[PDB]
Amino acid sequence: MIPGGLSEAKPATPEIQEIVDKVKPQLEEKTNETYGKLEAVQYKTQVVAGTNYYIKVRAGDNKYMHLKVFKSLPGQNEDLVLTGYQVDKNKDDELTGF
Amino acid sequence: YPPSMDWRKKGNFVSPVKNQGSCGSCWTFSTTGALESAVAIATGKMLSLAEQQLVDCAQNFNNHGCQGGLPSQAFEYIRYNKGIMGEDTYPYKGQDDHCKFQPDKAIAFVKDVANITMNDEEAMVEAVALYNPVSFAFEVTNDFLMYRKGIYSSTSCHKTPDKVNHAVLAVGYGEENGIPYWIVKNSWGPQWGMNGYFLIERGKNMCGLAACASYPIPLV
Amino acid sequence: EPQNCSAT
Ligand SMILES: *[C@@H]1O[C@H](CO)[C@@H](O[C@@H]2O[C@H](CO)[C@@H](O[C@@H]3O[C@H](CO)[C@@H](O)[C@H](O)[C@@H]3O)[C@H](O)[C@H]2NC(C)=O)[C@H](O)[C@H]1NC(C)=O
Repeated sequence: MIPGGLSEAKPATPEIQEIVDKVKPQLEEKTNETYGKLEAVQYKTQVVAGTNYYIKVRAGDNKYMHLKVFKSLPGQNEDLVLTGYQVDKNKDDELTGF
Repeated sequence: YPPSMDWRKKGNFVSPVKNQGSCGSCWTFSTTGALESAVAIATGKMLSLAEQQLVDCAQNFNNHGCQGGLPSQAFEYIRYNKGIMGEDTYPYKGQDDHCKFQPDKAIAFVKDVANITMNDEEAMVEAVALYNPVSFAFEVTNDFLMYRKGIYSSTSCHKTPDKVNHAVLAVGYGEENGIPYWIVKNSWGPQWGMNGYFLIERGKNMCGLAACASYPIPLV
Repeated sequence: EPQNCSAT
């Protein structure tokens, strides 16, 4: 790890899914689509003046999406904002910054 | 070396706290701080250096814009690149842009880079007592994120190179209630912790506190 | 030598 890289990737955990579920509405307000169940599968983290989340969500069936959410510092208030997303992603696909 | 040491108190040697936003450019703030202090410590002229520059150009020194870096390598960047300009001419944007470096604009320079030996926390104290605020990178945790005051200890973090993930600036040291700590400047704004600053357990290499620390020697 | 923290 470099002082600001993304972490190595780890399996998705129950909180990641919370984040994706809390976030799903924003994907939709931006792509004006409606996704079935968006299952978190993998994620990476990155410390900034908060934390940036790089999650690999299975939102179709044999199709993967890559979301990027920013979780604020525990003192600056506010919630998880979907900062970006990458359409059409393979299951094996490395999660990267953006 | 005195038991205490506050670079901010000695004089006008520490530039305002500031944040890096959602951009992973903490290392650049780590970088800009060491160098603004030094020049201040040598010339008494207080200047703010553009972190954007390091974000847009310190590429050849193993840095990676908003995706990572390290003060030491960035320090080398400014030596070889002949300088760094301020903000008023290279403002903060928090995102990867393309290099707008303009030579005739550089207002701070670097002659040498003093890399504290690996895991040598003591040498870090030496450098801070006699020379200049030091830049280091520790291991942050959601744990650390809630910091509000006091000496931040930690049992969850490991020490080694790998999980080191957040450069900051050691600006002093001391001890309270028998616990020796490091006074540190963070790059998250005057709202978090002790107004951008946080105190951390000293003497045990807390969260890989001295795995890759260094300070600059300004050409002035 | 090159400080070990920087890679990527
Ligand atoms: C202190 O730590 C830094 C960070 O790793 C080390 O920086 C390295 O310094 C060398 C020169 O000492 C740099 O080499 C130069 O490369 C540039 C760019 O390609 C070129 O203009 C020169 O021809 C020269 O080869 C090297 O880039 C730099 N590496 C990084 C990642 O910054 C430095 O060596 C360390 N010092 C000690 C004593 O350990």
